[PDB]
Amino acid sequence: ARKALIEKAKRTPKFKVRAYTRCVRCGRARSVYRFFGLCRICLRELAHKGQLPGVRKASW
Amino acid sequence: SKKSKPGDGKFGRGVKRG
Amino acid sequence: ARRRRAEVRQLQPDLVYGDVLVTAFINKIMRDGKKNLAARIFYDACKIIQEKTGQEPLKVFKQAVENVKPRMEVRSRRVGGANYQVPMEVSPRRQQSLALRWLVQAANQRPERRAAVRIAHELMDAAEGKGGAVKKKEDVERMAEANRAYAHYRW
Amino acid sequence: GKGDRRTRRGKIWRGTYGKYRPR
Amino acid sequence: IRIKLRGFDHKTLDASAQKIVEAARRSGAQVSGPIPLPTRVRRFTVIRGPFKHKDSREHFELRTHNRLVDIINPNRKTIEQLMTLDLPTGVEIEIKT
Amino acid sequence: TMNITSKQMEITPAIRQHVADRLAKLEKWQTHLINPHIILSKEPQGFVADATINTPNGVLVASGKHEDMYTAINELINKLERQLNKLQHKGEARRAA
Amino acid sequence: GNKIHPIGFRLGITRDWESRWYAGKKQYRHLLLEDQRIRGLLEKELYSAGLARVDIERAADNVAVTVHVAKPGVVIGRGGERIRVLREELAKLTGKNVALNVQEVQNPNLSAPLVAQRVAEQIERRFAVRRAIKQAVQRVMESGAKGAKVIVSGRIGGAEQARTEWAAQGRVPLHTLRANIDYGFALARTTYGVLGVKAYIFLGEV
Amino acid sequence: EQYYGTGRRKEAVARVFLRPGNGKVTVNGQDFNEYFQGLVRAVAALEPLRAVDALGHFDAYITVRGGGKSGQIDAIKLGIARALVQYNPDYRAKLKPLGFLTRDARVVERKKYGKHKARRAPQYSKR
Amino acid sequence: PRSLKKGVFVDDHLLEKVLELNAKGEKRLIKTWSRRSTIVPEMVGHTIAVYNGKQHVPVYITENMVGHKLGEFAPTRTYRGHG
RNA sequence: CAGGCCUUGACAUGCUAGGGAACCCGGGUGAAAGCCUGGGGUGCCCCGCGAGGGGAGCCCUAGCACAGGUGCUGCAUGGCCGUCGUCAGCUCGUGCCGUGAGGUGUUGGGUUAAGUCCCGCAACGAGCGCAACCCCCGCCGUUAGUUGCCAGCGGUUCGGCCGGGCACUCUAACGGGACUGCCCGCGAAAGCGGGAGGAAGGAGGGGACGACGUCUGGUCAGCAUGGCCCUUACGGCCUGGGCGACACACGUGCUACAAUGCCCACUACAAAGCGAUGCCACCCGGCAACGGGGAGCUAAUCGCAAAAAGGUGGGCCCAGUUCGGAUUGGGGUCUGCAACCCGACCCCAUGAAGCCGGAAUCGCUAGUAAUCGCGGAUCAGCCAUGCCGCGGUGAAUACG
Ligand SMILES: [Mg+2]
Ligand SMILES: [Mg+2]
Ligand SMILES: [Mg+2]
Ligand SMILES: [Mg+2]
Ligand SMILES: [Mg+2]
Ligand SMILES: [Mg+2]
Ligand SMILES: [Mg+2]
Ligand SMILES: [Mg+2]
Ligand SMILES: [Mg+2]
Ligand SMILES: [Mg+2]
Ligand SMILES: [Mg+2]
Ligand SMILES: [Mg+2]
Ligand SMILES: [Mg+2]
Ligand SMILES: [Mg+2]
Ligand SMILES: [Mg+2]
Ligand SMILES: [Mg+2]
Ligand SMILES: [Mg+2]
Ligand SMILES: [Mg+2]
Ligand SMILES: [Mg+2]
Ligand SMILES: [Mg+2]
Ligand SMILES: [Mg+2]
Ligand SMILES: [Mg+2]
Ligand SMILES: [Mg+2]
Ligand SMILES: [Mg+2]
Ligand SMILES: [Mg+2]
Ligand SMILES: [Mg+2]
Ligand SMILES: [Mg+2]
Ligand SMILES: [Mg+2]
Ligand SMILES: [Mg+2]
Ligand SMILES: [Mg+2]
Ligand SMILES: [Mg+2]
Ligand SMILES: [Mg+2]
Ligand SMILES: [Mg+2]
Ligand SMILES: [Mg+2]
Ligand SMILES: [Mg+2]
Ligand SMILES: [Mg+2]
Ligand SMILES: [Mg+2]
Ligand SMILES: [Mg+2]
Ligand SMILES: [Mg+2]
Ligand SMILES: [Mg+2]
Ligand SMILES: [Mg+2]
Ligand SMILES: [Mg+2]
Ligand SMILES: [Mg+2]
Ligand SMILES: [Mg+2]
Ligand SMILES: [Mg+2]
Ligand SMILES: [Mg+2]
Ligand SMILES: [Mg+2]
Ligand SMILES: [Mg+2]
Ligand SMILES: [Mg+2]
Ligand SMILES: [Mg+2]
Ligand SMILES: [Mg+2]
Ligand SMILES: [Mg+2]
Ligand SMILES: [Mg+2]
Ligand SMILES: [Mg+2]
Ligand SMILES: [Mg+2]
Ligand SMILES: [Mg+2]
Ligand SMILES: [Mg+2]
Ligand SMILES: [Mg+2]
Ligand SMILES: [Mg+2]
Ligand SMILES: [Zn+2]
Repeated sequence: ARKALIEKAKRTPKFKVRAYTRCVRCGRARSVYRFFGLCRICLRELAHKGQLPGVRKASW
Repeated sequence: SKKSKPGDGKFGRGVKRG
Repeated sequence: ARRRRAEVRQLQPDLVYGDVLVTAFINKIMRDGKKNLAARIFYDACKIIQEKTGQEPLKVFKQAVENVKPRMEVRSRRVGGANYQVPMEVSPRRQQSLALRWLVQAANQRPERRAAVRIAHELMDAAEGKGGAVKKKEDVERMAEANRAYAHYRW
Repeated sequence: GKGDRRTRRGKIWRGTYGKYRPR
Repeated sequence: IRIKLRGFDHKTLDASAQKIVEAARRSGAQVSGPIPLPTRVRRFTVIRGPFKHKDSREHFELRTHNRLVDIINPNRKTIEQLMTLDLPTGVEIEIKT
Repeated sequence: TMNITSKQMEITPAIRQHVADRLAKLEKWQTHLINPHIILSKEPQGFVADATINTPNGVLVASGKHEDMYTAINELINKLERQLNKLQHKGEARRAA
Repeated sequence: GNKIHPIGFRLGITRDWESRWYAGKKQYRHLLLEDQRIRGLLEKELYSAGLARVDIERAADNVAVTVHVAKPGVVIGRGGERIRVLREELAKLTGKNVALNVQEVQNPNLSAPLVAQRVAEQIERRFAVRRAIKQAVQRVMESGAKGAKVIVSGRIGGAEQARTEWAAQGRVPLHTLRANIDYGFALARTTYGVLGVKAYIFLGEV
Repeated sequence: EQYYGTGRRKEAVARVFLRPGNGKVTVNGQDFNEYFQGLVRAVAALEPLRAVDALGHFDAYITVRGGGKSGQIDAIKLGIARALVQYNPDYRAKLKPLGFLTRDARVVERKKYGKHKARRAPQYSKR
Repeated sequence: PRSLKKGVFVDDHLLEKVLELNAKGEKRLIKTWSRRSTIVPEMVGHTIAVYNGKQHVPVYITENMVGHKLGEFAPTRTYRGHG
């Protein structure tokens, strides 16, 4: 079970509750950030590529 | 004889069914 | 640790007797960084020890500390197939810490309910020579004399 | 008391309010 | 005559508060110098790897710096020369009054 | 008490109890076998019998491997014995001078 | 496995975001999903061109896609033919002013990802990995880089025992931030699995 | 007529205004002794001017914002120490040997991933 | 539990089925998957076959069991101890 | 997992045939899914003042390709990560030595956090590592002065409120600044001890950064990917159930066993963040969770907000207790389609074990440990006592 569920996530559901984030990039149902539409892996992947605008490795 | 784990005695086949 | 001697921290004096040693002792009363309580207990002790004994608290506190400072302690040191209790001198840095520790420690073994009372009382006895804190100094000191036999294993 | 829902201490801990910690 | 700048780059956020506070500084009269509003850091903390290894992360942040600049004496000689100015890509401008 | 993990594999309460019987040999040394944890696994060319066991004198870590799972358990017991015996008499070794 | 991605390491120091634009919490993802999808068609298409970096700018429902390549003529098309044919399918997806441009890659052998892509196809074509590796490092050096390292990991030559081959001439100081280190990756698919080519080019510090 | 030093402790920042007076001292719109009631750490706030017998020669209108009482107390102590040096720079002696002029940078250390605190590591069972 | 303001919850598809059973005169056996349903006094004295994941458990409903939901009487976990 | 279903299929690129495009409203059964069924109008380029006639923007139906698989193999792989380990190391080039493995260099003496540097040497160099360049904090200057600030003057409803000003705090960008630079002393030197100045002194504190490599480490269930396998099923949809089971055992935690404490009332001081079906000021209703109203804020403006430990005062009086808050009963609240399994919260009642913990064993060297709160992501809600942060108070000890 994956593609049937990357699709089933997209569709408007019988009830609003069933709405759930998936990663637009890889499809991950877990650790999905609202702000990027991305999961933490993809977040890290694109961020290291610099394709997340203004997203920089923080160090304090 | 089918999906993942634990095996069902057939090569590379667990006891989960669809 | 391994590279060099530790540096003994310096402690700013307490703002009620200007004593470096009262600070050290107030720290030893402090649980959970709650120094304000800790100072309150020590000073409130001084309140009491002034009452029940018309002497200057500081005089009695410092006197109690002298009577709890161990001059010798045993320290284990396995030679061959036995751990020998070796009699060794106590550096005054350590004599301080032990007497400070043992004062609090023995104090909080006393039965009276309020902490500042227990400090006030253990300080009154260690100044006079009674008290579980003095006992610990004596018990530690009989040990080192007992094992004087092994003084030559001193390092 | 941080485990006792019926103190202000426990409601600070749960992070809720009520009779024993109002607002 | 407010001008309120946002942007993930401060080298450009400061760059264009400059050029704004140089346009109205030219076309007259007064402008209240570019003030740096406190930044709004949206961090992300991610298990550095794909599978387990919970105890190692990598910190990512997203600064949205903020500059506020004032056109004090408006003077529509400004207004027009501003209507055509050069803001680089990662900057957004909130003009009010 | 004793824990047995059958990793990515399925054993029986008989096999679990066999492990306890074999592990029991370590009891000859008359020392506390604290939370002894035996892992079993099956690689392409043999079973692996892992064991991590702490005693009042240090930890026992060892790994046996063999085509026969029962033999691998023994090779594991052997390694653990030799370590546990070393824990018990390494101290005697420097009694003079 | 350890080493930090040396582009993400220098973002905002020796390198700059491949996609530059503010956007607010309400919009960011949707805009980024474009930049993803935009890089989709483009990296899919302009591959044969020799894609090496894909900038994306935005300002107000319009987007400006810089494209730096070794074959500018491949994207530009027949005198304007493809570069047209793309802005269309782009502004179809963009649904907006999909401004497109093309950038010359002065020396290709000095942009990591190109060297990487080359070694990738060079092994997909079944050439000796080690030789192909040492050559790539050579060409980047002839092109006057201050150092170069290229790294092939996988079933090299189809060997069952996956392996990591690499050559490195000159300096490649990856702990150094002022080091301008161009890194790029390319993923060689073969009949026996994927290999992974990493390329490092040290173009000089600042 | 009136003297100032910036006093900054942990997150405490204190604006001290030495002004010659009878001795009065106000901290954020209420007199010191009433703002540090029951804080025995307090007297250290005024300590720089005891090492220059300036005890009741001055007043101090002090505001303070940030951190906590005893931070703000050390922020204070630094300020009035700072302020006394613009009043009279010959004052470094009997301030600097008593380390009053220097500001400790001891900040809360950062929390680090993989720990329970800054340095407090999580407990494990090696066996 | 559920808010008092909001109404008591029956699935309004099992309830259709039980009302006609009142009207036309009960009883047939009512197979349902509506665990989440409150038992309501219209149900008293019926017998409903409650699905639990594996099987439809007859429950005779009675006055004393009308507060409770229909799952509270067809258990899901099969268990007879350890030994 | 059970049960009811679907068979070009939830999804792609197709090719051909029946309709029509497109789409929106349902109706029947049904738990839902599905299955059956009822309504209505396709633009353009076309012969159209006309039936009729397409071709295609898209619809469905039969087909055939193919799809789909979080099915197996991390012992075929890429990627990324853990680990040794921020450890001081790993090597190369040429020369030299050795028949050869290999050695030398990289060892040695001194020094350093460091293969850090000095000196010596059949070596002389070089690379990856170390360091530095980057970020945070500490001092200072510049540039800025609102939504931030209030030193002085004016008013002031008594609230920086307004006028006023950017001094100060700040805020956020740019600089400066520390270099063993100077003095003493020892040193061949490199450095080492001490001193002055100074916010800071010998890497200022913290971070980011992890060499060749090791663990046939980790991950085919994030993703990618070779190969193996499934094809009305190992694919897919739904309803329910499960992932929350409970004779046991292990790990990690929370809260405790109390008076340095517990309770109540009143009263202080943070920082970092988040916040347009979002944060909610304030008023009212209810003991309350909350509900009803209802202002403000696209937010240095308004809000979450109160920080808590602390401080003042009062209560308890050493009791399994005014410790502890588990368990159970009853009653509510909100989210949500729905809280039986299986949510959180509030209130009334219940008020467990626990009197400081065996063998064993963990952490921490300073603004640390301890202790106290505050925020955030994920998220409707929440099982978070977790995680990542943030500041508050703030130790002990290091012979070796
Ligand atoms: Mg997939
Ligand atoms: Mg949800
Ligand atoms: Mg999600
Ligand atoms: Mg299935
Ligand atoms: Mg103690
Ligand atoms: Mg004692
Ligand atoms: Mg005696
Ligand atoms: Mg209680
Ligand atoms: Mg953890
Ligand atoms: Mg077990
Ligand atoms: Mg298993
Ligand atoms: Mg088993
Ligand atoms: Mg196999
Ligand atoms: Mg085999
Ligand atoms: Mg092992
Ligand atoms: Mg044997
Ligand atoms: Mg041995
Ligand atoms: Mg600051
Ligand atoms: Mg007072
Ligand atoms: Mg802290
Ligand atoms: Mg662990
Ligand atoms: Mg592997
Ligand atoms: Mg595995
Ligand atoms: Mg691998
Ligand atoms: Mg050689
Ligand atoms: Mg030889
Ligand atoms: Mg030779
Ligand atoms: Mg050699
Ligand atoms: Mg070496
Ligand atoms: Mg060597
Ligand atoms: Mg040496
Ligand atoms: Mg080091
Ligand atoms: Mg070196
Ligand atoms: Mg040498
Ligand atoms: Mg200024
Ligand atoms: Mg030094
Ligand atoms: Mg470094
Ligand atoms: Mg393996
Ligand atoms: Mg996969
Ligand atoms: Mg595969
Ligand atoms: Mg084949
Ligand atoms: Mg389902
Ligand atoms: Mg689970
Ligand atoms: Mg058992
Ligand atoms: Mg816990
Ligand atoms: Mg605890
Ligand atoms: Mg939230
Ligand atoms: Mg008791
Ligand atoms: Mg009781
Ligand atoms: Mg009992
Ligand atoms: Mg009680
Ligand atoms: Mg109940
Ligand atoms: Mg529930
Ligand atoms: Mg305790
Ligand atoms: Mg204990
Ligand atoms: Mg012990
Ligand atoms: Mg506590
Ligand atoms: Mg928290
Ligand atoms: Mg939440
Ligand atoms: Zn993802």
